[PDB]
Amino acid sequence: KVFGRCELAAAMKRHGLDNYRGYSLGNWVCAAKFESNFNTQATNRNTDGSTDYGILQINSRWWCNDGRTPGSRNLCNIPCSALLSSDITASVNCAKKIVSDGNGMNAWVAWRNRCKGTDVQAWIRGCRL
Ligand SMILES: [Cl-]
Ligand SMILES: [Cl-]
Ligand SMILES: [Cl-]
Ligand SMILES: [Cl-]
Ligand code: NI
Ligand code: NI
Repeated sequence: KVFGRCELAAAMKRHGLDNYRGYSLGNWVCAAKFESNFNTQATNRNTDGSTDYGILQINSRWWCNDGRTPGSRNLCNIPCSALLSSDITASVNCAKKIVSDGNGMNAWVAWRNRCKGTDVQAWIRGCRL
């Protein structure tokens, strides 16, 4: 599913991401824009041989199982394909663990490089939330 901007903002808010670990909703929408372009089916191979999955490009090296990432963990206890679903529940649950791991949203390099410190509230402008 390709979410609209406000559509994703509403789903993330319903699933408890607004202000999760102190990160406002716009931070999460911004991350998803630059990770996946709001496309739940997005997959991208990483240079280390792991793959990123879904709306927030969650990495098979630590977080989900894809069966082809040696020496990798599955800390969200989920097949990586479950992070591609139209329903974002598994991605959100997993993202909550990631953002709690010590470095906050810096876990998403694209968030650090493209969202961090910017006017992230712009990402929820006009949304009826
Ligand atoms: Cl947009
Ligand atoms: Cl915001
Ligand atoms: Cl694996
Ligand atoms: Cl959803
Ligand atoms: Ni990535
Ligand atoms: Ni894995």
